[PDB]
Parts: sequence; C-alpha cells; structure tokens
Amino acid sequence: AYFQRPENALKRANEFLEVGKKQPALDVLYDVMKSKKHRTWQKIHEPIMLKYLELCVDLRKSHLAKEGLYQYKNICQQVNIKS
Amino acid sequence: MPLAKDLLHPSPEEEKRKHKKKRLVQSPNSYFMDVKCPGCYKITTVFSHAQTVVLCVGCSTVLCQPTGGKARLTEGCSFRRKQH
Amino acid sequence: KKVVDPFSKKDWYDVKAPAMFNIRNIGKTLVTRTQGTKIASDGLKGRVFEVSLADLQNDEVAFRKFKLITEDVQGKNCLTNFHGMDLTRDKMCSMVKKWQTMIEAHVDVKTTDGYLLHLFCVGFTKKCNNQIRKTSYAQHQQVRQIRKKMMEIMTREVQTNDLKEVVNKLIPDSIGKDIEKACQSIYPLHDVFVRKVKMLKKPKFELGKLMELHG
Amino acid sequence: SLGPQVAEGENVFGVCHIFASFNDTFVHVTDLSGKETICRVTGGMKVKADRDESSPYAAMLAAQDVAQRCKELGITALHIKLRATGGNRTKTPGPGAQSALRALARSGMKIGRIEDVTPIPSDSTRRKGGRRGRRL
Amino acid sequence: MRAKWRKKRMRRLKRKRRKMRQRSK
Amino acid sequence: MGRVRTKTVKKAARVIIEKYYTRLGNDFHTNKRVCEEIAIIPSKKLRNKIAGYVTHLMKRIQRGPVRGISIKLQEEERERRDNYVPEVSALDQEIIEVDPDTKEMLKLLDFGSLSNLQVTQPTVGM
Amino acid sequence: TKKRRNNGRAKKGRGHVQPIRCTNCACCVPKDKAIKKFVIRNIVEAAAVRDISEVSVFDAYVLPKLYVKLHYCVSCAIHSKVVRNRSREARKDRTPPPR
Amino acid sequence: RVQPIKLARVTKVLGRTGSQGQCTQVRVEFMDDTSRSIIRNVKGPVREGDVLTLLESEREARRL
RNA sequence: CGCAAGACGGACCAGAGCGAAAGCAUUUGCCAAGAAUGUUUUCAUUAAUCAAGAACGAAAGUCGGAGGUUCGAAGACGAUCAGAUACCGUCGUAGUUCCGACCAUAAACGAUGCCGACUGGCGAUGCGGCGGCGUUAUUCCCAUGACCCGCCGGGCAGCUUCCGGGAAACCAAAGUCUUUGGGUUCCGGGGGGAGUAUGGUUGCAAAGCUGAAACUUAAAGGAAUUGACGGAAGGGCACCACC
Repeated sequence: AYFQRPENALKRANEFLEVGKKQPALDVLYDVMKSKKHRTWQKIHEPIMLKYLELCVDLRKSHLAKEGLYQYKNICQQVNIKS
Repeated sequence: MPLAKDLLHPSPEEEKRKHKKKRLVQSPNSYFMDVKCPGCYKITTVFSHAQTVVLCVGCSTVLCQPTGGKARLTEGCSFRRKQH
Repeated sequence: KKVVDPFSKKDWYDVKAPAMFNIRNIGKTLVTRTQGTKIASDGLKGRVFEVSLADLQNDEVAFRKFKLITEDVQGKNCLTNFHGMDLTRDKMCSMVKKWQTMIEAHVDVKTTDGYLLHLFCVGFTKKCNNQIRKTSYAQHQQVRQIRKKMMEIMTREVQTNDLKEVVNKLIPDSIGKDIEKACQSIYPLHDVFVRKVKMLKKPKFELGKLMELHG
Repeated sequence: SLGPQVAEGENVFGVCHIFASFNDTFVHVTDLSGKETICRVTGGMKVKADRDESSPYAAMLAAQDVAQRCKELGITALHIKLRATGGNRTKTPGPGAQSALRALARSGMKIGRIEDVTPIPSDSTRRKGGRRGRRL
Repeated sequence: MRAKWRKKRMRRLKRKRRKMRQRSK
Repeated sequence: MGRVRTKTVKKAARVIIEKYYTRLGNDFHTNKRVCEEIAIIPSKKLRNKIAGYVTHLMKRIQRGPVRGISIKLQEEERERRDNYVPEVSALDQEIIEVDPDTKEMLKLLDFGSLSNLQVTQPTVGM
Repeated sequence: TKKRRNNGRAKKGRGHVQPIRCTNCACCVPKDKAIKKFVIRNIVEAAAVRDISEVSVFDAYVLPKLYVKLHYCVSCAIHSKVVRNRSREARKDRTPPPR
Repeated sequence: RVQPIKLARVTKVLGRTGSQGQCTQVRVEFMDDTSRSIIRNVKGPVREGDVLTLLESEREARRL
C-alpha cells in the first residue's frame, strides 16, 4: 500500500535528515501531500508543510513549495485558513 | 503478392528498401564524406564505416571510432557524399 | 528438569535496547535462580532476540527484523548489542515474479572498528514506463555492471562510518535508495533491499564502547 | 504461579511455534528468545487413535489447554511462528494450522503478529521415494 | 517390458552355451 | 408439476392472435369463447389450454413487439421509425472539418476549403 | 498417429533439461513437462478472519500471504483434477480459463 | 465441553450434502451476536428461521 | 545456540539462449574457441556429398585410488493377500561423489539425411545493423542506457487457407511426381524362425560389431468410422436403487 496516519512521512523525513539527506526526506513529504490522504487538513498537515518548506528553502526548490502550498490551500480551503 | 506486380522498373525506395544483393543492380549502402573541422584544419575525406581510427595532424589525434557498422564521428561537422 | 513448581523457581527480567531506538523496552525473559553449579548470567548470555523494526521503531514498517544478542547483564536489565538484520519471507517472495530478472551480489566488509559484516543485497528490474511488451528481461552484460556498482556503493558507505552510523543508514534504507538512482541510467530498476546482514566477527567486549550505545 | 510485577496496561509476548503437517500437531509456547519455554502439548496426547493426530479438533483441544497455562503464568499475548515440514518435502501446512488459531484466540488470548517460517532449501539432497515414486 | 525380457532370457542362455562349450574344451 | 406447453398449442396460438387480434380481451373466459367460435378445437381440455396461452401472449403484445408473430399496429410504428427519425434532417451537421494527412489528399484532388489543423502526438497507446 | 505436436509441453531447440520432482506422486519428470501451479492464499484463511482480526493488539496490520510453487506430474494432476480430458478440436488452446 | 448450552438460529439454507443427501449445509446466526455467523451440518429436515441447540461453536463445517 | 561432514545450486527459469551431438544455470578472475551482423578490404573456383580411416558419445557396468551426507539394486524385517519372492512401511551393502584407465550402447525420436533453387498470408520472440513524432537517465546540454514506431538480415517457434500433396492422420513442406530426370550418401522387399546358428574381429570382464538356413504359416501391420466395454471425465434419472 504505502502510508497510514500520514504522520509517518515526518518520521522518515526526520530519519533521513539525521544522515544528511534532504533530497529523499523531502520526497517522502511530497509523496503524502499528493495522495489518497487528501482528508482536507488533518492536524498533522501543518508540521509536514512547515518541514517541507524549510527543506525547499534549505536546498532551494520553489517549484516544490508551489505544489506543496497548492495542495495545502486545497485541503485547507473552505475550512481553516489560520493554518 | 498481388500476383501481377511489375519487376522491370521499381519504386525509388518502396522497392529499393530491400537488401542490397536482392536488388536488380547491386549497390553499396555506404558513402564517403568530405570533412574539415577545426581541431585539424585540413580537407580530409573519410569512409562512412571507418573500421579503424582516423587520425588528425592538428591538436586532436582522433576523428572517428569504429562501432558495429557506421562510424561515430565527433564534434566536427564536415559532411558531403558527394554524388555516391 | 522436573523440580516442583518449575515456573515459581524462575526469575523474571527485562531486556533493554540501545538509545537509538525510540521504544527501548523490548520485552521480558526468565532464567532459573542461581545455583553454585550454574549461575543465572551464564544461562542468560549468548541468546538471540528477534525483534521487528516497526515494533522497535514505533511504528508502521512490518519487517526488516533485527537480531540482538545479550552481551551483558546489569541488575535485572539485559543490555543488547547488534548481531545482524534479516527480512521477512512474504515480502521477499512477493517481489520475485515472472518476467523480471533478479540481480544479487554480496561483499565481505570491515568497519572502522573491529566489527566485520557480510551484507547481502538484491535488485529487481522495472516493469517499464509504458511497455506494450510482456517481458522486462535484460542482457547479461548489463546485469554484471549493476552488480559491480551495487558492491561499490555498499563498500564505500560501510568501510567508512562506524558501527552505529551503519545502522542509522539502514533503518530508513538510505543505502538501498542510493543504489536505485545510481543504476537508473543503465536500466531503471525498482527495488533495493538488504535481505540479510550477518555479523561474522566482532571485537572485544570493551565496556567503555558498550555503554555508549545505552547512554 | 508468579508472573511479573506489572502487566496491567502492557502485555507480555510469547512465541507460539505452531507445527503443521500430517500425523502430528505440536503447540509449543516459548520465550521471546525461545531459549527457555513452558508447556508443550500434542494432538497425540489429546486424542489416541493414531490417525486423528492431525485432525482439526485435536489441534483445537490442544491449544484450548495450552492457552490456559499461558494466562495462568502471565503470558497474555503471542507472536506466531509457523512451521511446515519442508526440507524437500510437502512444504505446505496441514489441517491443524487454521484450527488451533481459531480456538486459542477465542479462548481469550491476544494475537500480536503472525508470519510464515518454513525451512526451504536453495536446492539440496535427493528426496525419498525413488525415480518412480510412491504408487498405491 | 515384455520384449526387453525376451531379449534378456536369451542373453543369459547364450552366455551359458559359451561357458558350457568352453567347459567342453 | 411439469406441464410445459407443446408445439401444437404454440403454433395455433400465434395464428389465432394474428388474424383475430381485435376479438381478444385479456380475460380467460372471454378469450376461450372467441376461440370456440372462430375455430373448432376438437377437445375441451385442449380448448382450455389454447385460450390460456392466447391470454398470456396478449399481455406481452401490449408491451414491445414479439418476435414470433406480427400484428398491424407494430408494422405501422416500424414504418414510422423507418422513414425519418427526429435526430437529423441535416447532413450531418452540415460542416465537419478534418485534421492533416487528409488535407494532403484533398490538396492533390482540387479541394482547399473547410479544414482545421491539429497534429496529434505519436503514437499507438503511447 | 501423434496426439500432440509439441510432444511434451516444450523441448524446442534444446537437447536436454534438468528434471524436477512431483510433490505428491514423488515422481520424476522434466521441468518443461510438469504442470506448474503457483498458489496464493492468506495464512489464516478467510473463515476465522473476523475472530482473529478483532483480537489483534494493534490496528493497521495487513496479513501475510502464503506463496508456494507446486510442480505436479501427469498422473497426480489428473487425479487431483486440476486438468481433465478435452475434445479433439478443443486441445488446441493455450489459454488459461478466467477466474 | 465446559461451554454452557448455546442456541443459534437459521438465517438461510445452503444446500444438501453427504453421500446420500442426508446432511444439510446451513448458515446460522449466533442469536446473541448478529454479525457472527458459522456454517454447520444439520441432519434433520429444516426450513428457515428455526432454532437449534448447539453444544459448541468450536466445531465448523467445510465438507461432506 | 555453536561446530563439523558430505551432497546440491531453489523460487527467479520461459513452445527463451548456446553447442556437431551427447549436453549446458550461485560469485569473480584467467585460458583458448565460435555464430550472426556490419564492410565500395583480401584471395580468385580454392566447392558439394562421401567406401577406407578418425574425434566426441547419456545412464548402467568393469579395473586401480580417494570419499561415502543423501538416496539406494542386493539382503534382513513389518504389513496387505487364499498365496505375495511384489505395489506400501523400517533398516541396509554394492552403487550414487571425485581422480586415472576401460566399455560404445538408448524411444541416442522431430520415430522425418546433407547441400541448392522456386512457390501464400499474419502477428510475435532472441541477436546484429539502419530509419524515425516523442516521453526517460545524467552533467544543464545530439557520449551509449532504458520505453515507443518502422525497415533489413539470418535463428528457435506459432497462427491462418480449395498453394499443392497424402490411404488418412496431417505437412509452406512430407509441396513443385504417370505432365515421372538439380547433385549425392545410407537403407527396405509378406509374417515367424532370429539378432538365433556359425566363423571373423574388438574387449580384463559384461558384451559390442559383422550375420544365415532348414522348417512353418495366410495373415501380420497402418490410418480412419460405427458400436459395445472401461475399478475414465462431465451432466441427468429410478423406493423393481440407496438414505
């Protein structure tokens, strides 16, 4: 299958960063934002996107911060903007 | 076969796409080429299927490379046939 | 034995994992109480402790099982040390299937310390992007490159980098993932795992180096 | 029977080592390590007929006792390891594999995990029966 | 099997004749 | 049980509905007495059968068309579907344009009007 | 004459093959004449699945599957009835019947 | 065994089995759990909706 | 949980590949060999098939050494059977394995000689070469990789039919045959007697190769069709069948 509790993406992301790999740790983060896990803003989607945009600016990937926010606004649409 | 087809006069490449010794007249499928890149400022003439390294007298000392058929040239244009 | 009440003469214990694991409480065992003909610790050391990875690392993954040996006992807590990792059967079986070419290689390798390891890896060919073909078979020349390059990566990252840093790279599988991209040009490949590692030799106990892991 | 001093919110996990196939069923509950162990019961002990040792109910009746002595001690949960005979043999579970699980689970014991373990060669020694094999 | 046996009974019989003639001389 | 109708019933049942379609009701007893007058059925038990099947057919004939026998009003509506359908009077919508490689044929056959261009990607299933 | 054209299941262009053993006749046949049946089942089997799954200590934990590769011979295939006699014009299929 | 006498009722009849049709497969609802169901072999003529008297639900049917 | 010994290369492994045939699957290196394709290179008829003669040739067997886990002729037991020297269960020698010599046989079967020419269609697969609207790898960019489409060789095969042939089964060859002739080798003459007799030759042994007659008999044998029968398969049915 893949994931569950989409909160596991952070763990991997965190696990790869302790080695020093931000290229795949991020991939894991993006592999979630875009998937069946489109349940519009679970509470864990903010820490995922906060880490995602830190690594985007820690490696320099705008076109990824676009797809990331583009997914985020959607799930956080006619729902919660405070996020 | 439609079992009535002409064989005297064939199509330019729809009946000359065949194997070269199954044509009415035997033709090669190879050609020469007049080159003259910069690495070696001279008008060299080289066969398409090089089979061996062609040397250069300039700064370079390689022009070709023999592969399993035609020959991979290099970063120097220089092209012609001419005629055959 | 057939001593009267032979599970009321046994003594419970606990088994503690290294600090690298988020949950360190492995579980519990028991040995018989001390006699002068054979003491508790001598019948308690040299065991193996199969533990999962998604159970020792809360939590999700369902394999990459690790073996851990009790090298020391300390006052009702049994401290463990790495012994080698293995993989499940079903995962290893499911990936193997018709119309693929399986790719395998191993190396014997030494750490920066005195530990010695013998790693076993695997690759599988990709069922490609938009085949209409019903095969994914590869040439023999291409395979022997992929095996050569799967050894080159797995020696570089394990010959340098001490015992603990090896483990840290294998838990997210950074090792296997690195090979998947590095071989991609000569054939795309989906899957890399390290089905076994077998700790062959190991150095002296070294109490100072020991307690670093359980710090 | 003395268990550990806490098991209130946690569980204690044993390994069940269910044996499979024909003319025999074992259930042999052990430690996590498997170094030491507890009670061991066979279907040849529950039922004597020399032909119902692999039967479903003989495997169920076995585990229906073994699962009591587990909870009596303090072992409450079980990881499961399977074993079919293998070694260039049938390498396929018997009847009494499905059976014992259904009985022991509903007796009250918890199930933690389950897996297949079978000794499968990478090609090894010749099998008994000869070239023409058994017939009749 | 049948033909292979008919060839076998006659083989051992032929061998016996050889021995019996070698015995006679 | 059993009692699956024979062919002698099903042969004459169709015939009797075709040529005396008007006389039929949908009641058993009325359809019996009609069959008694428009024909003679030489048994009594046979008569009670042929009526009942004539009734059972007449139920279905008041829905879509049966494929074993014909009546007039169905051949009317047949003709009404088969001389004009309301979908089109135009041929087909009067102007339809085509993509290139058809335009190249038309270029070499003296036609040069009413076209569009789209040069859709390679290739089959790809 | 011949009741086949392959005269086996395939031996085209090859002089010899390594043989393999039946699982329940204990017989010996070629690899490329043996009936090759691969099998997929769940470990626990689907009758007691509800009674087991509720009694799990966890939640998200798909169950393993049981992967076995079986090679049967000519006689032990027909007897266990994974194959049967077929008509003269109906032996020319290579196609597995759908599920 | 040491289980007390259970009661469970038919939901549906499946078909007849045995080597003379003497056994009948049947599906039964446990009559205390409405999502629980076991298959049984029952000897006598049964209709549907009638209740049985099981001595155990450990036993389960699979064939003739 | 550790150690030792011998054997063996699973799944992956396929109407896939290579080899004259017999045959040939764990890693890496070394040693020599070969096919196909590419070529506006070289030689200039150097070829085809084959008495004599020569190399290789499964398994079993024989001789001398090493080894002997596993399986296992022989043999000893236990059952089943009226009998049971068998099928089945236990034990177990030779053998099975390796090294050096012998042995030359198999349903060594595609039961189909080798070389050459001509005569339908269609879709695939392995290898080489060539042509191309594009996705895809990386260093950012036509090094050469993967996937897609088409073309040209030779190779293992398949599907299709009033090509034509055949007694039919079937076969793009078993076709191009009373309209009979491309080249050449081997081999057959009703069924038994008999692969026996006999002499020759080879082999340590076991046997191999070469191979008759007297006498006897009107059938033996091939393909296909219709029935009956089956301790064959799939359906259906009966209180003279069962529950």
